[PDB]
Amino acid sequence: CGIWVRTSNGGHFASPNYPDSYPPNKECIYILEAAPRQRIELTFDERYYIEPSFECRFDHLEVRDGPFGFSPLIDRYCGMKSPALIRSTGRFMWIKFSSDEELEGLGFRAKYSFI
Amino acid sequence: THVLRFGGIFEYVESGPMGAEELAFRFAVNTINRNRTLLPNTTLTYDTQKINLYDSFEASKKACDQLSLGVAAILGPSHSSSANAVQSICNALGVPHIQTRWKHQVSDNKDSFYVSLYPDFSSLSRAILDLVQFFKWKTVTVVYDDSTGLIRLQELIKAPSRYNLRLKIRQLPADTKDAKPLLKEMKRGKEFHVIFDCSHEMAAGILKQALAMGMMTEYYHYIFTTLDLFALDVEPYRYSGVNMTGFRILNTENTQVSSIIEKWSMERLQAPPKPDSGLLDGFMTTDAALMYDAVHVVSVAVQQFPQMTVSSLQCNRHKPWRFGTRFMSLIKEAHWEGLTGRITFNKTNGLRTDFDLDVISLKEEGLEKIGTWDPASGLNMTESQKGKPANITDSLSNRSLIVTTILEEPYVLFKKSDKPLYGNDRFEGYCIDLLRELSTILGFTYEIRLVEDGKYGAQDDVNGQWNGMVREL
Amino acid sequence: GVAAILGPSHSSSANAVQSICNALGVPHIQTRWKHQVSDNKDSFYVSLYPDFSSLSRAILDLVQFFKWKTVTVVYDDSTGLIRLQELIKAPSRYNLRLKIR
Ligand SMILES: *[C@@H]1O[C@H](CO)[C@@H](O[C@@H]2O[C@H](CO)[C@@H](O[C@@H]3O[C@H](CO)[C@@H](O)[C@H](O)[C@@H]3O)[C@H](O)[C@H]2NC(C)=O)[C@H](O)[C@H]1NC(C)=O
Ligand SMILES: *[C@@H]1O[C@H](CO)[C@@H](O)[C@H](O)[C@H]1NC(C)=O
Ligand SMILES: *[C@@H]1O[C@H](CO)[C@@H](O)[C@H](O)[C@H]1NC(C)=O
Ligand SMILES: *[C@@H]1O[C@H](CO)[C@@H](O)[C@H](O)[C@H]1NC(C)=O
Repeated sequence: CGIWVRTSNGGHFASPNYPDSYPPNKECIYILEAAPRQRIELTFDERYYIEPSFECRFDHLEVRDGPFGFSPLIDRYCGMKSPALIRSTGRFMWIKFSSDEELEGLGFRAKYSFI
Repeated sequence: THVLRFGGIFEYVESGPMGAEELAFRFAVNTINRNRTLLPNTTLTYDTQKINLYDSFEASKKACDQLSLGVAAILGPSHSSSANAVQSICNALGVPHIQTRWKHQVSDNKDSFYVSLYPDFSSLSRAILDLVQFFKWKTVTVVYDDSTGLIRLQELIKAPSRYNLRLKIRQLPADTKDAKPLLKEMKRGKEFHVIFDCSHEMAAGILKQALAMGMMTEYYHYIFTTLDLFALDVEPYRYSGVNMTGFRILNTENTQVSSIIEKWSMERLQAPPKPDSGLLDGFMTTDAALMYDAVHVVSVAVQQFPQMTVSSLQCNRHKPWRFGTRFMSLIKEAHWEGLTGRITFNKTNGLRTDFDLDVISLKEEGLEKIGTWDPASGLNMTESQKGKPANITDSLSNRSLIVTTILEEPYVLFKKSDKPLYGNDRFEGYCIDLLRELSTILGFTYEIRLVEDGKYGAQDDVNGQWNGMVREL
Repeated sequence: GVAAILGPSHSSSANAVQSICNALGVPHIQTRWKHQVSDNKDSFYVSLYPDFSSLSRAILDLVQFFKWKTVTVVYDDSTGLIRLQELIKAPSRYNLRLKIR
């Protein structure tokens, strides 16, 4: 389920089954490793333009500034928003995609850039 | 055949078939002019106005317009926004006003020329309280859609003051009719008890949602304060194990009731139905029934008042009418047996609050009466077949015992074989042999199974509940 | 003929005048908060009153700051609950085991 995107100045990351509904009950950790002195530019490609009025659980996409589940929390995103672009020089982005037991969505599409 | 006119107004589709309320309105007057049990020397004409939805100004214009013709008693539309002005006009010119929907009662309106056949939500709510108490629940959960729902169920809402209950509240999203977020919130919440409040269309459209979300499991016990519960096409459900309980004012025991039902169907299913909606198409609706029964009550009131004339009352002539003074009295004094049986008027505020509602439930065959109720004597539930049809306690002579176990590595194992085997013979281990010996020594009729918990069964301190073996036991 | 109106206080007298004004284009001002019907298309009214879809949110905030785990509401007449519904729905997320009298 995971994709090694290491040693790419840029490359493409998305929910598995990106065009279709993302799979259920999925817990896949996605890892961004940038070499020292590099600045991390995440580019997130949203699929749907509408504003959710509710930030609810069951389905979340985590962002960590350093090793996942372990490092300081940057944010927990949900809804149909594209999150704003994330610039950190912590050199390590450690991302998880979650899924609930039902009610999937359009999925998500992301891009990472390193300088 | 004394000519007389009935103020008729109907918020209306402004397209398509006839107004349900209005088709009922015509039906009743037709029946009037056939049967001579009523008004031998009287035959009743009427006037039809149709005004926009929720537009009080436009309403008042047409109200005055009919009062130019003169009628007997306006039958105001189904919505507060217009109801209020029509009521004010009716008393401002002294003519009775009849109503058919509960609306928000204004805090301290002193006017006294109207009634409202629909039974009050206070008393309804009280009966709801009694029923909930009867099942002795602890964590019910409420769901409305319009804020006006909170106003109606207040008497339930305050109940956390006296009995021991617990009660959240959630609101249906105004648009999209999409409870998938909402129902998911309920499923994670594990809210087994639900009350609803909605025009029964939403009730049907949401039950399908519940089934698709798989909520339909015998654990949940729905209750729907909406009254026309019997129109519900419960068929895809009566084998799912839940019970739906919602009161029916329309007493269907009477023969004349059903007879009028089928005739109404002949001229109502004449208007084509909606096959998707999940309804027993071509059926009475509480409003339609009520608009019917109102016609008879006005008929009764007029039946003893031959001195009625019809003054062409000019609104801008601000002097009142004449004959309504004792006319409204007579109406208030009426007592009648119509499609909903007993009908009365509380003198205190001129609102019907005395009545005889009939609890029903999802019978596995359908929807059947399993008791009655009234404001006065509280829950009169006929405890029949509770333990025996003969009413004497009896036990099935032959046993039909079931046994539930947990897969335990030496104790309970699924019978390891490449070919399948089912029944109460698919397991092997220690406990299986012990059970076999129980059977050999006493001759059991056991059934072996698992619990969805599949554990020892554990106390649930979130609610004092237990799990698995303990819950099922 | 006028260019504006200052209107009444009750719910009743209010909405009738509002329907009348929007029936002719004349602007209409309001003071008393009232019950907006949820299905009205009307456009020609305003109401300066600090609307309770905000007071309720703020009262919730204040509750959250004082960190009460139990609270009791006391209102006066019906329309109160309507006014306070944004509050009532609170226990959906937070823990406010409240009552009502
Ligand atoms: C005009 O009024 C509407 C309705 O008040 C405003 O929309 C927003 O509606 C929500 C309804 O729950 C209000 O609650 C807030 O929701 C957001 C998003 O979930 C949440 O982050 C807030 O903490 C709060 O729960 C919200 O206050 C309200 N927004 C406002 C008043 O700005 C609409 O935005 C208003 N438009 C204008 C031009 O003021
Ligand atoms: C629901 O109805 C079925 C069939 O009458 C009954 O066996 C069961 O006890 C009822 N109660 C629930 C909520 O399971
Ligand atoms: C009539 O209304 C009053 C209001 O206080 C209520 O107490 C009473 O139970 C109602 N019923 C009758 C028919 O008296
Ligand atoms: C209900 O009322 C009737 C009145 O005849 C009475 O016989 C019955 O015992 C009451 N309770 C039940 C069981 O519904």
